[PDB]
Amino acid sequence: QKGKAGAARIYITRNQALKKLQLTLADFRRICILKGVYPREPKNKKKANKGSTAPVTFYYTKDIQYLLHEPIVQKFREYKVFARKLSKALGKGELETAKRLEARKPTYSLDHIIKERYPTFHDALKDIDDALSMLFLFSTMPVTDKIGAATVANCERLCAEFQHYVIRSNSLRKAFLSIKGIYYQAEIFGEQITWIVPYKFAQSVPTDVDFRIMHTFLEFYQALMGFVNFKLYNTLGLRYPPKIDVAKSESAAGLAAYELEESNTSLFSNFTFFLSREVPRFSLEFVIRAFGGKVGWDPILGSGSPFSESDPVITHHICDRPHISQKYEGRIYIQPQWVYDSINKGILERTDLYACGATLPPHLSPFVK
Amino acid sequence: LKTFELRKQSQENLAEQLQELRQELASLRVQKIAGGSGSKLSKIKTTRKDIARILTVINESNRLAAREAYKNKKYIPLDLRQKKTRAIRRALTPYEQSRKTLKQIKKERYFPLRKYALKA
Amino acid sequence: WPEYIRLQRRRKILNLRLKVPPAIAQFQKTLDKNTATQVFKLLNKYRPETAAEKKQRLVAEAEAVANGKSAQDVSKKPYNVKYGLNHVVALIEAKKAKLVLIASDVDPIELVVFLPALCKKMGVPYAIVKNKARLGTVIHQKTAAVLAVTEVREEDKNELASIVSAVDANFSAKYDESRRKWGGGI
Amino acid sequence: GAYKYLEELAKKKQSDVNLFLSRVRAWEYRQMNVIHRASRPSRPDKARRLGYKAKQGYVIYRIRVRRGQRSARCTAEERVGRYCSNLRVLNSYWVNQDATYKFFEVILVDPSHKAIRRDPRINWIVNPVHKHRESRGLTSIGKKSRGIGKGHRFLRHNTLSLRRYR
Amino acid sequence: LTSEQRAERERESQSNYADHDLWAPPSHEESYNPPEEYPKKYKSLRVVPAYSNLIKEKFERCLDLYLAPR
RNA sequence: CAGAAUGAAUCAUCGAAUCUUUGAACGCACAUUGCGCCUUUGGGUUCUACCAAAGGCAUGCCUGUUUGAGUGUCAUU
RNA sequence: AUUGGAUAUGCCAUAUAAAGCGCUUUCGAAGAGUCGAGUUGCAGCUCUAAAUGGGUGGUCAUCUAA
RNA sequence: UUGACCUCAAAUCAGGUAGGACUACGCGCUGAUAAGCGCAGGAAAAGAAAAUAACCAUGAUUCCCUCAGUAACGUGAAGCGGGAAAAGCUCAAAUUUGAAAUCUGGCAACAUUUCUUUUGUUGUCCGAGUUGUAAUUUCAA
Repeated sequence: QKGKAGAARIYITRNQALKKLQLTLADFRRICILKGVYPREPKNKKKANKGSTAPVTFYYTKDIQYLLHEPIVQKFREYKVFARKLSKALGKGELETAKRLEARKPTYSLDHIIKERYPTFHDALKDIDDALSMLFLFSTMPVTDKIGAATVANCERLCAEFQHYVIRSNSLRKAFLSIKGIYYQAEIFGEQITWIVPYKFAQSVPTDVDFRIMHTFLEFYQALMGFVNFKLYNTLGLRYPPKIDVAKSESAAGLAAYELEESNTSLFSNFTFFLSREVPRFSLEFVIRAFGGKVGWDPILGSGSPFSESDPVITHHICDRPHISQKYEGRIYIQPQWVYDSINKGILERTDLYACGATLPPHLSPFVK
Repeated sequence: LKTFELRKQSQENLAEQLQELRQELASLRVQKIAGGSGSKLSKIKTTRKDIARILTVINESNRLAAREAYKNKKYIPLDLRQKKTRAIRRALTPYEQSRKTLKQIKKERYFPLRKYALKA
Repeated sequence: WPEYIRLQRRRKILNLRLKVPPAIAQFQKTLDKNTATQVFKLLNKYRPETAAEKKQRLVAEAEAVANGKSAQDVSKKPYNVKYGLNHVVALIEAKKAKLVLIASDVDPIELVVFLPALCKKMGVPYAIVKNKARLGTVIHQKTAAVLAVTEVREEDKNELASIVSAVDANFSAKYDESRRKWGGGI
Repeated sequence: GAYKYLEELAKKKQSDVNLFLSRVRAWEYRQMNVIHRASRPSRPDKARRLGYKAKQGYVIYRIRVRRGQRSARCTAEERVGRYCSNLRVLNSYWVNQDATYKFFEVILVDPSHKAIRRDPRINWIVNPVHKHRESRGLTSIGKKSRGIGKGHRFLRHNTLSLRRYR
Repeated sequence: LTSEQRAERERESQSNYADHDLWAPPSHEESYNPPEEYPKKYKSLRVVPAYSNLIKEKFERCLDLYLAPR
């Protein structure tokens, strides 16, 4: 008698995984982003689906039963109880118990779910690209209903800490200014990691990406950004998390706000470059700090600039605007295409090639070979 | 084997000491159907008793490590409870036995049975 | 149908098809929607303090005493609505209550069946409102049976003299013959 | 309180109010089980007077009995006490009847509940001598049945007493 | 703990961001002025618009790891 | 009797443990002999197979927790 | 070695409290299909109370059930 | 759409609980006391008067002697008196209303033990409870 073992034993359906775990669709999709499980296709799906021929998603039983002992599943159901205690409080007009329970809103911990799925920190370094990219993704858009306004500050703090620690360790090696934005390819603790960052533009809601699924996926990426910061700052001797200057944050100093206090990397180190209010100086200062160069900026570009527009210490006062009426002597106005090529070629690129009012060359991919 | 110096080594060291003590006994019953000396039937006796010492030892290194595990706990399993008598486990405790109202607390701090005497 | 639902619609209808005595007949004619939204608006100032935040003011009262300060000498007599069946029967017999509120769904109906007769005799203006649980929400309870205002402060006395006049004029002034005839048998 | 009014009302058992609730509740009590748990006592005054405090551990049951030869109230104490093997019986009173069934309720107390056991007004029933009181005729109506009272109304000779010196 | 202590011992908490250590395709040479093919060619970085498909692309890649098989 | 000898003792006491299958007998049926289900672990170079081990699966009732159902009672500008 | 009620003594306690008895220009709540009568083998069935009332005994004495 | 509340369910949910054996002695059930049925403890039943008495009054219950083979109708008491032992009381019914003052449970600390096996205290969060949990009172008042 078939229908007891073979493929149909280890392989089981999506609906059956709802029956054997006692969850719903929105409950099942909620947890398998934090915990890594993806559908697995049999080599023969008719035998595995107990003779039927419908198109049906399939799962190992060794992971769907490994899901049973997870105490985070208890936190979700004990989040169901809370809102049916808060609505009991809010629905009976008692405002004060409605305030007293939201502070003790039950929150699970993301410690033991990052323990088992990423064993090695180097393996965690290998899978830190998409999480950091997502950390750099939602950190510049407006506040969304399903997205967390407080988590937006976490997205701002985690990416800056990733920017400050990499700049302190000079981990960034390759950088390309592609059509999408500035793709930064770094290498920390041996693992070479590439992260793509877009330009700060007037974005709009796409009305098609599930922000509910995004808020869950961002929460899975919020732990890895901090845990790596807990590891990288300990590796570099800095504070995890580093002390952040709110006054410099209110003045938009970037990595200068998050003070990294201790608890060819010199391609442009001998070049104190300044900037006007014509380009994305946030990544420009990150590229300069990763390459050892002193980064200046205009007051409109942001406060905390070590070098001003009138400062004669500007080695290469790069201006994205081709018309630089205040181009100082010794601060020749160049374009970011030369600096991007300088980050690509690893040497001091020709500022006369990609100058302000000069032809920018074709920027190839730094990761390409 | 002297049971006081069995407890001076960890649990796993009692572990590999367990089977070859059996493999001696497992081999020693083969000689009974083979036929041998009479002093090994004394060795039959003292290998079972030596089997029956380490098993006493290892079991008391599990339960005594469980008791240190279940300190301070409101609930402990059944096998570590009292086994006195069913009528003793399910009867009142002297706390609840000696619980009084507030009325019989007042009536025995202003009016207790004092000690007195007479004179014959 | 399940084993219990076919009872749950039938005891709904046997209260209708039978002869309701005039004592019980008044327990279905009930204060309306409108005038039962201002009574609970006046009461929602005089709720009893929630047991969690009575303690909150008690730790703030007992911390200054542990230093030497006090507030018992300047503590004015408190206010709230008065609830509980046995405390409100004695608040009517002593002519202390001024507005008695009777739930319309007390399960053993004998618990409140003497109250519209006691309120008629002692001269305490009364009304029968819906949903015992609605009273329960007022006083932080699951199911209340009755409430009573016995003393509002000088702030709402002028409001209370008006809202009672809505209670007599709609419940007591009306409903005067349906309480004097049998009900049910529909 | 309300229990004064609810005692004198519960005596006028045949009057129009006490008869209307009799017909109504006998209907609901009859479609329910022969023994089914209450959630509140139907007579919350008689229950309060016979011993029932409204705390955890006090369980109200109610049971119909066929009319028409042990006293019916006594069997309502026994049949509920055989349906609940843990609960200790306190009392059992009359709540309703009709031409074919008498309805009673019973007050039952959990002896294992650590709220009865911590309370010195009901702690006499945790003791093991009170095991199945309704069996031994040791309760409110099992005492009245067997003529245990005070009054001329309600082997000690059949053995010869042969002393040592006689 | 008194009434002020009811307040200030709630305030050192709720700061939980990794306070202990748990560990004890590429670009196709596409840019503003890519001359390999003639997407589009952008003369100036300020003239380059915003590629709005990145939100739908990154979400699709995120949803592929959890819903699409592998 | 042999037996080892030199903490012996079919010793005494006894507070920690062991207690086979049954039996109120309790995962199901029986008188043997079986039939199963759930979770965990291990095994033999596969948890696509197989086996084993370990922990659970009687009923009634009580207290509490979670999930619900009710053309059962109502409120929601 | 476990355990008893004590004696003395040390530290705690929280007492803004609780209790005995005078004194009352004041009040004083008391258990129901039970009691009770009729009637079949203390039970069954029919009926069904009251507040100086109700019970049992010689107008009195004595008690306070459900 | 939503939210309370009532009722009813479901859970290998959390913690508990009931059977069965002995039955000399105890208490009930029917019963030709015998047999059968049920139910407990080291004792149990009984118990602080809806009791006697007709006195100059006695004073919960139990048991022995006596009353006594007596009254009353072959059956067969009881009051009084004499002993042993003596311990009394707890609720319902009155509003804590100037404040549900009450309690189970979950978690965490502190102890503590016939005992790492026992038994609690304190803090905290639900929950029970105004259809009434504590204080007060039981007619002797």
